Amino acid sequence: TCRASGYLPGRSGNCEKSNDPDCCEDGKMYPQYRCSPPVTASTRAVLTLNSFEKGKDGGGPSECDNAYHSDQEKVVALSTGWFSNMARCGHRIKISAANGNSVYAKVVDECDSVHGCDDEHNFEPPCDNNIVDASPAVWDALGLDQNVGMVDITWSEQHHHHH
Amino acid sequence: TCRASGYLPGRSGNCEKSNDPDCCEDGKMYPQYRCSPPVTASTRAVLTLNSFEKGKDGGGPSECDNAYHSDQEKVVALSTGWFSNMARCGHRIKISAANGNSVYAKVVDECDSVHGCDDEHNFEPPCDNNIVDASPAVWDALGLDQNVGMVDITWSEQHHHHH
Amino acid sequence: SEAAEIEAGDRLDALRDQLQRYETPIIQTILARSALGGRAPSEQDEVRAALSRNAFEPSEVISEWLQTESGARFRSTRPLPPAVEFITPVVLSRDTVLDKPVVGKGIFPIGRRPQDPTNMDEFLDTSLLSLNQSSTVDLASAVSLDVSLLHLVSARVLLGYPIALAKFDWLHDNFCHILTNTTLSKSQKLANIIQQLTDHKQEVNVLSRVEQKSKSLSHLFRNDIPYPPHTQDRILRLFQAYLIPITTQIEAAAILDHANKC
Amino acid sequence: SEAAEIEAGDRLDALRDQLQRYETPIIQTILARSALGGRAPSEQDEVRAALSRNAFEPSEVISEWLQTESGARFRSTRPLPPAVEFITPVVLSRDTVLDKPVVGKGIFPIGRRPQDPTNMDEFLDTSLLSLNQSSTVDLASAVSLDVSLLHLVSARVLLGYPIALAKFDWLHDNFCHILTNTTLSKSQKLANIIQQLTDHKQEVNVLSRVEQKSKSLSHLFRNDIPYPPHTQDRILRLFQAYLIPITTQIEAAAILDHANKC
Repeated sequence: TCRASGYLPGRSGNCEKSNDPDCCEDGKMYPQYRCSPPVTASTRAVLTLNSFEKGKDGGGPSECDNAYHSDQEKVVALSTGWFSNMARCGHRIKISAANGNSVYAKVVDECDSVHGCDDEHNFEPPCDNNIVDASPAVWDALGLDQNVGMVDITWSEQHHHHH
Repeated sequence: TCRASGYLPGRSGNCEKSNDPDCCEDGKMYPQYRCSPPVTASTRAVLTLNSFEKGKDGGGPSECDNAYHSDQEKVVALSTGWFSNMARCGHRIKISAANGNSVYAKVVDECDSVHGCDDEHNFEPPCDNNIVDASPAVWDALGLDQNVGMVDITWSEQHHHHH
Repeated sequence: SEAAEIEAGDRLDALRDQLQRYETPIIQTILARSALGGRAPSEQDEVRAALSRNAFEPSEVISEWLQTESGARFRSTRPLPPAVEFITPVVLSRDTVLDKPVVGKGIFPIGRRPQDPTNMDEFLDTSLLSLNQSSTVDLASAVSLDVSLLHLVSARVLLGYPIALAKFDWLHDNFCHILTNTTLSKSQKLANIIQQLTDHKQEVNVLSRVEQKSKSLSHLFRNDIPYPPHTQDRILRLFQAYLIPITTQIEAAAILDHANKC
Repeated sequence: SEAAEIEAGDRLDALRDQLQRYETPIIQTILARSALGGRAPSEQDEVRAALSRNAFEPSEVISEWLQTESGARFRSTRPLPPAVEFITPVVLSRDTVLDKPVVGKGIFPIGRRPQDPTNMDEFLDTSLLSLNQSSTVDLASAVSLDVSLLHLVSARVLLGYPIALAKFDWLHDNFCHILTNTTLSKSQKLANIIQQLTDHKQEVNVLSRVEQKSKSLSHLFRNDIPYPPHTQDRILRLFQAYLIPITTQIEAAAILDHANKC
């Protein structure tokens, strides 16, 4: 099976709890995953919302191409396992939602499921494994509300046929 | 009255004669003036054309303020005597042309009538004394043809402002 | 004992701030030397003479670590400062793309190619040799900047050892689960601990700021003489091929030296 | 006369490009030192120690001229490099605007105010002292940048001596109608060749670029911690109040030394 590679003592640091519900609880053990669930014909995952633009705190560009990406561009980041070591960078994947819709998006970043609760992350926990972290364009193309903010999805990397 | 402060051995350097007939002709003595003709109620001068914008050359900005000035701003440079160790920097002068028109312009630079014939001055001679070097907005406001390179004018610092 | 784990996390973040402030001084000192002009006659000899005549010894803790077995791997021949001679293994190929996105592999691969110099001393030496020999460059200024760079790069990578123990203090459960398991070699543990020290997402985070810095800070102002060919490439090459890997190598060695703490 | 005057001018152009070459290195290492962190305990004392342990003597020509006692005014008490102790007279008032256009006076007035340190050594010392005492700054890196800055600013101003001699050969007749006139005192003619030597339009040209460099090259990148307060103004201050006037003061002294050529 796949199981955690380690555990992480939580720290809150200077994190603003009154505006961040998800900061590290300070002393709580957070699991670490260099792994991800198996990749199959239609891999199950949790779709998440994020922007890959600049223009706030001072986070950096995406891991695969050293660049920022418009909210209007359909880009995703994968859990460390699925991300393997950039083996899927620039790859396009198909994402399918429960409402019956699909979309392609380009892998450009990693959703770090190992590191967290230090200053470089905003004292926030590691990403889960099994996460697909997507721009607002992916949500619009799927026709999802983006106020549910996590939805169950499937994703593939298999090719298609034309005529 | 006024005489030269010294003399300057000309040096062509890489002056590119075939496009600039004004190069120091190499072994000619060029007079130097820290002086200029007396300033009167209407001081006669030679109006010349220049751009104070940033372009092409590592020319550098103007002397009164550490700035470039767009060709639609009415600005002029004066030869060292009239420039008078920056005593007129920021001053506006009235320039009168023979066609009967007049304009106000800000003194903003110096027309160096001492230095020249070196790498920093494109191997061109010192400016004459008695020169008022003006942006294209001065020429337009006066209704003068810019292809007329130089015109006789008078200038004063009198007010003529009192209603 | 989890107050201590949180306490170490607080000093890891302070140690991380100290490490990041070495970036700009290193990039500035490289650009100062390369803007100065060509290389002075026998200034490679003069730099060693200056190091010999002004031998700054390290902090005692680092001194004590530089004479045990695991730490003496970063001991350098006198008068060179520590770690400037440590050779990283060749880990990527001769035609590797170093600095632009490649579908399926990523960006900013860390390590040495066959054709890059062996250690930071060799690397900074070939850059100096790449310059014209000049009769006009001031020897005192040239030598001193070369000296100042050598102390900067060694001080930078040596902060890996305080960083390592700070990480160990916070993440002791993770590292002790490797440091006690007897099944594996000494080297097999060493590889495991580096696998857990690896964080390529923030190496890309660091290297991209280093790239931006080496471009903005090498901007040509009015009437300036251009920098030598490829100084901007060599700046990032210094971080990407030596500073980053040697630092995690130092901080891997530091963790194995502390296996009795479990 | 004709060919020698042309060839001197050709050498003056080469010498002024060497002079301009020192701008970026000086600005670079100031920023490298100020980004590094606070001052180390007894940093000034270890900087004289390093200077004495590595005494770089200059060009024989210059050293020949430094015990010229015409040129010995620019000789420093060992172990400090030449000209870093020479004091220019206070020429500006307490409240003089330094870097902004003033109607009727201009911009970038050159020279010292009452409250400006007397010489470059005091000035660079005051900046170092303005920083906080720090436990974590690397002494070897700090001292070496400090040393490198001292040799850079001294090498910069003493290029005024070759520049003066190049100016003399080309502008022979201008200077000797001053140097032969027996009406005037030596200090009265010294003042006149200084007006003959100074070119404030090119001073504004130079200080403009220095100001741009001090701003562009002190730009804060992602998550950089800011420079110490007033680092930009002190960089400009160094050029506008020390480097420009001391250089042309060296130029003036070299011209006086050569009244035997008229």
